[PDB]
Amino acid sequence: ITTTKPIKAHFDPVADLLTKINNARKAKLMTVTTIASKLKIAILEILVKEGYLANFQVLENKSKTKRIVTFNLKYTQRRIPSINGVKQISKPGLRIYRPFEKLPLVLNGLGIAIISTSDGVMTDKVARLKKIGGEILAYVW
Amino acid sequence: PVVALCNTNTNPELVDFIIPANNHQPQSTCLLMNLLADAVAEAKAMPTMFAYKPDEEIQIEIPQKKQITSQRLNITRNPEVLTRE
Amino acid sequence: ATIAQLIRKPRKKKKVKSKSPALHYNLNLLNKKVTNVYSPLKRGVCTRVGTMTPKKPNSALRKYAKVRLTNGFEVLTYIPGEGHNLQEHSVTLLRGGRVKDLPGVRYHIVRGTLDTVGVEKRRQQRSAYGAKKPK
RNA sequence: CUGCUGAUAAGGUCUUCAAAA
RNA sequence: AUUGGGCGUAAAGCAAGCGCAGGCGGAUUGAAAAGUCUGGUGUUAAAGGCAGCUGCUUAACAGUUGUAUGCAUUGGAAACUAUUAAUCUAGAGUGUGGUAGGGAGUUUUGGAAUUUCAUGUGGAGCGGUGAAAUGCGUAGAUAUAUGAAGGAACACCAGUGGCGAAGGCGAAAACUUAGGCCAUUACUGACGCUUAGGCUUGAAAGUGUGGGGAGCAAAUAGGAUUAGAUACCCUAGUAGUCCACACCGUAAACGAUAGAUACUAGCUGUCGGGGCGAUCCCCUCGGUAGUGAAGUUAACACAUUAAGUAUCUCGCCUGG
Ligand SMILES: [Mg+2]
Ligand SMILES: [Mg+2]
Ligand SMILES: [Mg+2]
Ligand SMILES: [Mg+2]
Ligand SMILES: [Mg+2]
Ligand SMILES: [Mg+2]
Ligand SMILES: [Mg+2]
Ligand SMILES: [Mg+2]
Ligand SMILES: [Mg+2]
Ligand SMILES: [Mg+2]
Ligand SMILES: [Mg+2]
Ligand SMILES: [Mg+2]
Ligand SMILES: [Mg+2]
Ligand SMILES: [Mg+2]
Ligand SMILES: [Mg+2]
Ligand SMILES: [Mg+2]
Ligand SMILES: [Mg+2]
Ligand SMILES: [Mg+2]
Ligand SMILES: [Mg+2]
Ligand SMILES: [Mg+2]
Ligand SMILES: [Mg+2]
Repeated sequence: ITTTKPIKAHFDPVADLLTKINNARKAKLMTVTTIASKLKIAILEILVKEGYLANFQVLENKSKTKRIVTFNLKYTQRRIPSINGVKQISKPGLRIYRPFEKLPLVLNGLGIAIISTSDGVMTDKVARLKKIGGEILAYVW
Repeated sequence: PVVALCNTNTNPELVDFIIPANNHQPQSTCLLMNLLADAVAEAKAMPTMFAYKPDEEIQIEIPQKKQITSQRLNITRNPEVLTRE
Repeated sequence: ATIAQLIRKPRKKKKVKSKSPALHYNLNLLNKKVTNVYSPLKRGVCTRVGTMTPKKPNSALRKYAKVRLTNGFEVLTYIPGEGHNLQEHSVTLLRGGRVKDLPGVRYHIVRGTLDTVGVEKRRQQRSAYGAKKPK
C-alpha cells in the first residue's frame, strides 16, 4: 500500500491511539494511520477481538526500518460508531497499578478495561478469570 | 417526510429523500418536478407526462428572458459587515 | 495542577478562626502565661454600661457593657433583656453570641445565674432568660 | 462649531397561593 | 479537588529569553528483576470495628467464634516503567543547494521644516480666542528673497504588510553580526520538551558624571473663564526630551490566552521559498488575516495560528 502524507505520532503510545480514535469517532472519519509500536499492536489486536474496530493492518517500509499501523473503525449502516468514549488511566508520570482485588469494572461490564498484566494486554473479564492483575492502560466503552 | 432537490449547498441531514440535482437550471428543475408529479399522477391514475416516455415526448425548451451558463456570480454584493470605530 | 508540582509543594488548607476568641484564653496568674484552652462560657466583670445605636436599618438604644473577663481581655457584650441591674461594676457570666445590629459586639450575658438578676415578667421562652417558673 | 452649565437628608410598601374546578 | 477544581472577559500564564539540578521522553533485540502481579511462611499484643450466637424480663451491656492492613523472607511471572549491553531513523541537530527580510551594534553622508543671526524691499499692525486679554511691533514687527549656524525627528514609499523571544525596528551607505523558510539519494544516531534556583535582555518616566540644547514642555509667572480655578484656553518657561558611560527593572510589558507534541469540515485573501514558464492564474511547503460546521463555553465568543480531543513540564488562584 502506498501513502503520500508524512506520518507522525505522540511519545505516549496509549493516549496517542486514544486521541486518534476519539477524534476519528467525533469527526465520523473511518480510516486512520499511526506509527506502529508493539504495545499499540497488541492493544489493537484486543480491540479487534472485542469488536470495537473493523480491521487493523500493520505495514513495513521497503527497507524494513519503519513500521506503521493503519486501522478502521466499525460504523453501522446509519453511520454511528461502536465506540462511545475513551479514557486513559496509566498516564505518564502517574502510573496506575491495581491488584486483582481492585480490578475495575467499566460501565457495569458494558465496556472493557485494557490491562497489561504479564502476558501482554488483557481484557478485564479474562484478567478476572486468570485471577491476576497489573498495569491498567485505558478505559474503552 | 420531506424530499428535495439538493444542489451541493444543502445540509444532507435535514432532507430524508435526497435527490442530488440542479436547482439553477430551469430545464433540470422542470424535468425533476414533472417527474415527481408524474409519480403522483400515475398513483392517482391519469396518463403520465414525463416518466416512462421517449425522447420525442420528454424533450423541452429553454425559457427566454453557446451553452447555458450555470455559473454563480455577483460576489461583489457581499461586503464586510458595517464595523470600525 | 500537576503531580510533580503537588509533590514539591503540597496542598495547604485554609485556616479556621473562632467566632468568640476571648473565651478561649486562660491566664495562669502565677507564671503569667496565656494558653489556648476552649471554654463555653466565662466569668467577667463589667466596667462601663450604656446604650448603642443599631447599624443601618434598625433604630433603637441597645444595652451594652464593657466587661473584662477572668483573663486580660476587655469585650463589649450585649445584655439580652428588657431592664438590667448592671451598675458599672458587677460580675457577669458571658456566653457566645453575635448581635447583628451593634458592630464589635460578639458575646451575650447569661441572665439570672450570678450577681445579675434574672428577667421576671416573662412566661414565654423564660428558660433562656433565667426566670423562675410561675407555678 | 465649539461661553458657562454645580448639587438633590434617612428607612421603607406592593404579591397573597394553586391545592382545583 | 490523588480519587475530585480552575487561570480570554469572574481570584489566577511570571515582560521575554539562555538554561544546570529535577520531572517526562522515538522504534527493535538480549540479560538481570529495582518498581508491578502472584504462591508459601513469620508477624502485625489484648481490648475496639463488622458478621454470627449465648446471658442478663428484651435492650444498653457482658461474654464467645469468625473476620483485615502493612512489613520481612523465600519461590515464580516478564506485558509496562527503571538499569545495563547493543542496533535503526522517523524526533532534534550538522553539512551542501536555493532565499526573503525597517533583526542588532559601530562609523560616515543627505534633504525638507522650525528657530536664531546677517543683508535687501515694506510700512501698521502681528499673535491669540467661544470672545478677548497678557505678549511681540515706528529701536521698522508679520510678510517676502538670499545666506550662515546648530539641534531633533526621518513626508511620499507605508500596506484588508515584513522581521525578532519580548520591549522594539521605516532618509542613504559601509563594516561587524543574529535568527528564520524551502528541497535534501549526505552525516551524527534520541543528542529532545519543560525548567525550581541562576544568568541575559527589558517602552516611558527617574538617578549620577560629562557634553548638547532647534522645537516641545512637568514645576513656575501672568492673562482669561469661573461662585472659587492651585484645571480645561492663551502668552512666556527650568528640569526633561538628545549623545557617551554607569544604574533603576516597572507598564492595559495585552492575543488580558506559558511552552512542546499528535489528531479534527470547509470557503475567501495576502506574504516567502519550490514546480511550470509573459503578467495574471494552477499545485506543494510554511508565515500572517477574515468567514465558518462538528466540538467547547455561564454567555460573549474560540473554532486547524483553538478557548476542541489528550499527554508532559513550569508558574499561579482559593470571598470583599
Ligand atoms: Mg456664563
Ligand atoms: Mg455639598
Ligand atoms: Mg472553582
Ligand atoms: Mg482577572
Ligand atoms: Mg504572556
Ligand atoms: Mg500578567
Ligand atoms: Mg530552550
Ligand atoms: Mg536537565
Ligand atoms: Mg517507549
Ligand atoms: Mg488486635
Ligand atoms: Mg463487646
Ligand atoms: Mg530663508
Ligand atoms: Mg528615558
Ligand atoms: Mg498663578
Ligand atoms: Mg467646565
Ligand atoms: Mg508657548
Ligand atoms: Mg533634576
Ligand atoms: Mg506587573
Ligand atoms: Mg506593547
Ligand atoms: Mg469567529
Ligand atoms: Mg481575608
